[PDB]
Amino acid sequence: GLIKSLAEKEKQLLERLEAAKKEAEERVKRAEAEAKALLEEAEAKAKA
Amino acid sequence: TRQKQELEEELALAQAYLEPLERLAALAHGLDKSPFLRVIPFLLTEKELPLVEEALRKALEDRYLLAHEAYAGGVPALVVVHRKEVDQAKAALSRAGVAE
Repeated sequence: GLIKSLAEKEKQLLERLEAAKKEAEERVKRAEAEAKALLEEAEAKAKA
Repeated sequence: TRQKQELEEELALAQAYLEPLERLAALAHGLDKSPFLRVIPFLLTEKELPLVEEALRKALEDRYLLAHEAYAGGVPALVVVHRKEVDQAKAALSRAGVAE
């Protein structure tokens, strides 16, 4: 039992959260962009 | 005279409680501003230290951290516990008669 266990474990718990929030937003991001580009293909196709 | 009273009260408290807060701060350095871990400061005398440890250990299993560091006489002790294990931790101090 040293304070180092929980100390240097806490500063990893924070990295695990950060990647969580990142790759949540970087996933939805893809889908929103992919929704736009799909409906452009549906306009491009539809008028032609 | 008002300045003087504030200056004198501040000294009186600071003269008393600098050495414990130094000790306590040191023990869990950089982990008192974290949400992941909860800290609770409290004072124990040599006499009380074994009782407090037993009480906490049964209450809080072996996933609690009891640390102490001296100061010349008793020990200011810090128990460090997980967040949401706060009530349980407190309850254990309260049964011994020790408080925050």
